[PDB]
Amino acid sequence: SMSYTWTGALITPCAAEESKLPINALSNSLLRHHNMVYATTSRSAGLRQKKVTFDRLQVLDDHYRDVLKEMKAKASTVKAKLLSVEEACKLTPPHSAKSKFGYGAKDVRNLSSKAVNHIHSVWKDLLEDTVTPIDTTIMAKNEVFCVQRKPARLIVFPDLGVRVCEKMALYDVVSTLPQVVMGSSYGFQYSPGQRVEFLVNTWKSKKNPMGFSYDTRCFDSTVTENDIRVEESIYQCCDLAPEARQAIKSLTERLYIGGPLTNSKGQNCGYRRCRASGVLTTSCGNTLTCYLKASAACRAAKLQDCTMLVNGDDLVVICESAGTQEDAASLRVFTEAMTRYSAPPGDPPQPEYDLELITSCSSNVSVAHDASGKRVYYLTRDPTTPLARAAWETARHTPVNSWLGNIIMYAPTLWARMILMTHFFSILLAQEQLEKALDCQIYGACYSIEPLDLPQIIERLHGLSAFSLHSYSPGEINRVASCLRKLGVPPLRVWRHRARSVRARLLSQGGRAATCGKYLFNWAVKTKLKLTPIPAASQLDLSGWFVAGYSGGDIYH
Ligand SMILES: CC(C)[C@H]1C(O)=C(C2=NS(=O)(=O)c3ccccc32)C(=O)N1Cc1ccccc1
Repeated sequence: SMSYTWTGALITPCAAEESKLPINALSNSLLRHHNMVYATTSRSAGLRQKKVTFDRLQVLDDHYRDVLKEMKAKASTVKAKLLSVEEACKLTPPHSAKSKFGYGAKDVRNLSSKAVNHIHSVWKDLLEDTVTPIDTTIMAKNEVFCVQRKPARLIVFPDLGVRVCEKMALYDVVSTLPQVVMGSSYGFQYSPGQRVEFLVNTWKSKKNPMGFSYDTRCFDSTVTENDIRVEESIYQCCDLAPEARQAIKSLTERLYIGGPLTNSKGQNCGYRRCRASGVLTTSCGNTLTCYLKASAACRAAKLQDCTMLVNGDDLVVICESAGTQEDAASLRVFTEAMTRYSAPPGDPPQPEYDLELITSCSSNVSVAHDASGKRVYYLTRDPTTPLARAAWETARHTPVNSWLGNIIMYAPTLWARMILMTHFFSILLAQEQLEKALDCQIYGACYSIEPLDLPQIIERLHGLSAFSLHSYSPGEINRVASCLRKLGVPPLRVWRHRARSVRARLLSQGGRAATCGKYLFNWAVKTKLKLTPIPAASQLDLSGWFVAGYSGGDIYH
């Protein structure tokens, strides 16, 4: 069937939208070529609508149903609880979309009478009605990129009251079941340091390793009613409370398999018969369905010793090579199986033979050397987009600061350290907002971080290595230098002078600020410190961090 049907009505913005890079006094110090940077807006939503709209066909063979059986047995060992209205309420981001029924996220966060009353009524309605499609809002995502100029991505989400209800019914399921179903292949359990460790160990565990990523053409749109009904029969495998089973059935019939689409004005835009991007189960479903299709497609293409690594739609496979030309041939069969399963590719998969040449979760493995000369494997990426987004957030305050999320996840990298750390810690010194908590997104969940806890966080997710890394790979050094050339970013020399200034200004503050300069910027000095393990790092409660993915799922910690 068609993934979408369209009435003709436009996808409208909520507030004001800027497509070109905003400029302040601090912009040029980071980036010179400003017309290379742009953000997607609801202006381009019509191109995306075309790209997401297509007929899906599905052919389900025995390999599909074999893998599904296996998944179901594992899923049936799961016991999940109903979350109380209040517990579910506290998982709402403070900046999450307001209800059409006269309340907002903070009303939900403080547990106001109006909101909780309404949520209980939506829950009741979920139990007593398993048929009526639930209204969703269709919105274009505003996201910053550097030119090659992409269209806006879409977001489809239900009302805040329904979102809290999904939480009551399914928060426990989406958090625990995926790791139980897919084990080592569930990506969202790993921190950066564990992701590199798992990748490298897998690679070397093969006699002759072959790795590939699979770019699916718009995953969400390819998800069918079959896939959504199938993933529900997976959730139902869990030992659930009778109310949960009804709510999961109900949310599946009425909301997950599809429903009517409404712009931010309140106008009917059409109908969805594919994955909604902004529901609680978006990350988990995508991870389940992708694992399913891909698992079976490996069997169809007779790939041997497959270790898959799934994070939603994003998939990477490491296997035993059959030889370059047979690896190529096997991937053509894998693609054929995936296409048959309604997961056709965008750019076709290619077989790779250097771990560093494989991009998974927008990242590649790479090698650097710590203080003692030890080979340290770390994850990195082309820094273009993070730096473009950092240029936008230099001039426009955003609910989720993507630079901080980057500094957290890419802390051991050359570009995060010498540019991202230096620039924003300078920004925060100038504003005196170092003790001010900032929000970022890790695995889809929104986290509230205080900048001064960064060395403690970095030690915990990467090890003390992340502060000592030098002698980066020439390929990595080039790629960074190539990106900085393109963007018009100052050279390494400039950033060293700024970091020396940042560090010295942090040292004067004493305490957590001094600890910041010491650890984050020891790279910028000639007479470097030997960095000790920070004692106040075992203190940190990093629970919720690497448990599951929640992209579009409207989750807060
Ligand atoms: C952007 C940063 C914060 C982080 C992330 O949240 C994601 C990430 N967030 S997400 O839940 O939207 C998602 C879905 C699928 C695949 C990845 C992701 C990611 O890829 N990251 C990059 C990354 C770096 C090192 C190790 C693993 C991932």
